[PDB]
Amino acid sequence: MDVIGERIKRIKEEHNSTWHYDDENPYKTWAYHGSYESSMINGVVKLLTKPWDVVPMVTQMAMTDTTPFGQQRVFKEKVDTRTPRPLPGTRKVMEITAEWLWRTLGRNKRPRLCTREEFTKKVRTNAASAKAAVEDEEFWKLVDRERELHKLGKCGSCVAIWYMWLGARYLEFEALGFLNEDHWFSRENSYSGVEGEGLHKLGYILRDISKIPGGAMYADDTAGWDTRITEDDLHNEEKIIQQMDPEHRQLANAIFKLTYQNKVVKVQRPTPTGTVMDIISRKDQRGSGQVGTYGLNTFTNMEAQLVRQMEGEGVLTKADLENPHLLEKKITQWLETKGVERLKRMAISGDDCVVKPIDDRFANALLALNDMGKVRKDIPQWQPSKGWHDWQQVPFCSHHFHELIMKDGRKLVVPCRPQDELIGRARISQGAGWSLRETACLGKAYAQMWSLMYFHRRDLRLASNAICSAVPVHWVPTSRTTWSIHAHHQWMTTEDMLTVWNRVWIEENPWMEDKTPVTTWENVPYLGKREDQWCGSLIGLTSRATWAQNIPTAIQQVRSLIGNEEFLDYM
Ligand SMILES: [Zn+2]
Ligand SMILES: [Zn+2]
Repeated sequence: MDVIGERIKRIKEEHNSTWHYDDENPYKTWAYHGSYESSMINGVVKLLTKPWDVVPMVTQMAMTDTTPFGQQRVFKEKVDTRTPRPLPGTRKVMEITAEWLWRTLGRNKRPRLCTREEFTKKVRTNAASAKAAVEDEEFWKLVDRERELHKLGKCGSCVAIWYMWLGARYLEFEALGFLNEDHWFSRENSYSGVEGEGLHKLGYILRDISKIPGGAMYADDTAGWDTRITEDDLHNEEKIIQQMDPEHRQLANAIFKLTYQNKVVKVQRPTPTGTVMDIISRKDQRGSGQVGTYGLNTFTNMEAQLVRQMEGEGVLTKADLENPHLLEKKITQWLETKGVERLKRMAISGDDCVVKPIDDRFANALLALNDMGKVRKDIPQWQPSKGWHDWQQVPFCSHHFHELIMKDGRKLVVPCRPQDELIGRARISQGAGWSLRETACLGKAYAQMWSLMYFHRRDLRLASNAICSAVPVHWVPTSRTTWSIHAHHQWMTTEDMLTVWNRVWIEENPWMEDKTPVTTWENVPYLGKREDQWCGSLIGLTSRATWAQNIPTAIQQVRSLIGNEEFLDYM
């Protein structure tokens, strides 16, 4: 590759004091040119969740393997592998579907550049430490310089000096940020997308899909989705440039060509001498850390599922996939007549998908899915997918969903996951060197999230009150509970939680017809005991009963360690 030398010659330039090329490199498809050369437990939450001191899943999450072994062997194992090129017929159909999809996605919207001001706003609020750069003119000078490089068809630093990484990310956000900021994959615009809907809506969306007449609901994982993105996928995602103004088109074509279709990655290797870092390149796959990775994964997944549905419906044959002169017409006619309707049968979030086809031939439509490189996880290539007849069974975005019948007769659809995962996560604190205060506040953060998202789990509501009772009323929850793009962080507030519960689940809930306020937590429903239990609850156990009865004691213990602040009783 010619158009790659600049970044190869730059890291060579600074790191010449240790530079060489190793003959013992574990890179068999990642082309190689050279190489050079801590997270505690939340004490508050733990104290109030004693019965979970034992639980294996809880213990497992309280273990972090990040530095010495856990990313040198993990982020390297099944990544340096190839994907066979899709057949020519497959390639044609994909190309038509991508053309049609971009056109559809852009029917009401025009692509535009995002701005320094927009990027500043987002960095300040924490979204999707780096502040120093953002209030620094020099940073924007470096940004401007690399932009002039991109404009000329060249790339310098898109791989303190932390300014280059962020710089790269901004330019990316500048050329492709519109996909998120202008909501291209919101349900209203994308039909299959759920971007910006929020976790508290995902269940309602699944239930609406369940009402569409058809076969079962399918939700196959892809084994390492990002590793499965082909050169062909990348070229189809690029078709979005056609809709851009000349000035935007340049900057975008730069991003795709230089950082998507021709990447330069830095990664460490355990060379038995010292801590070394390798520099490698590849024409395909996806790098997670990129702004707009989500947009393009949602896009390619949407396309992929449309192709599977097409095969399911008999539009695509093995013969069609092999045909280097496959005719466009039947795909075009399928897309133009049935395209949108088939998108309405789907919920897609990056590599997460749920699909409800018109019948169950879909279960066996595997030719194209396999040939496209999107091989399902933990299943023989050619075994039909398991479908679910109950939408409540369907996994999506680490959750499943339940319908609840409130005492007043109304219904809620609520997010849920095995309780140990919830408690295990709350019991962890990201990073060492925290005071009790910052620790108490992260707990409250989790506690209030549980009262808005998982209030229907008996144990988590009790733990929730316990935490809120032990932490001063006026202390503001800080630091996030999750990085999920589906989280709207309504729990990050000193506003009383039943007021917020009412805003989220009654007032602003478009699926709630009757707007009558809930005046007490006693009218906020639980999962049935039975379901609560199958989802991990400890209700019924005596250790849980003891903890419940003896919770006031531990609350007081936490209280006297915090000091003579203002407390409220939530039990
Ligand atoms: Zn660059
Ligand atoms: Zn559940």
